[PDB]
Amino acid sequence: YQYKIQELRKLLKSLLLNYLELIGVLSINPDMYERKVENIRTILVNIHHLLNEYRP
Amino acid sequence: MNGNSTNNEQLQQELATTQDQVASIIESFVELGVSIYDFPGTPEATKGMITNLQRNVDRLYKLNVRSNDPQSSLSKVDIPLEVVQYIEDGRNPDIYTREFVEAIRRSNQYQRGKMHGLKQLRDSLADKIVDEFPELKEPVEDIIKRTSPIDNVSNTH
Repeated sequence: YQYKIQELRKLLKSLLLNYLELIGVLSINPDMYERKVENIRTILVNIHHLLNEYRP
Repeated sequence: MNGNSTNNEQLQQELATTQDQVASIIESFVELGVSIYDFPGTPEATKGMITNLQRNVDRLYKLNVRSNDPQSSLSKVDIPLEVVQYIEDGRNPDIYTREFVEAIRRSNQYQRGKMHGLKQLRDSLADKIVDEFPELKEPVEDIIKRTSPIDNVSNTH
């Protein structure tokens, strides 16, 4: 499961970077926010699904 | 832009001559009002009142058929409901213009405050991300560069 744990770290870092990018997009033009919210949505469900895979 | 300039010139001319026509209508109104208030009952006074109604009807004729005239910006000029009810309330419509353009500047400044607060959040959070995680320096710099692109609609004030 070490691959999943490092993937979880990578997903956390990607979520933080995606939040920072969302703040940048909101700070210059809040009309392409839909794809960034979608990316945060899929990053979060990937994080939660990796936790559910680690649950057994 | 030449067409807009010249048609706004006939806007100004058409509004000025309608000022004249409406003022003439109000002057006809003041004279039949004083006719009612000091009516002597003479047939000459009655015929003068009849001619007053004649001139009122033909002034309304001219301005109504000119409201249906194609050679007119009477239709191209636009009127909303708030200014007409505001004048009906007895209040000065230049205050309506003032409040509306001040609302323009309020929304511009409020959205600009949103943008600058979001920029403060962005660069403070980016600096703290770089300070905490030294391996995120390149992605944060890429994100800041991409979310601060080349300025084409920000260099000008």
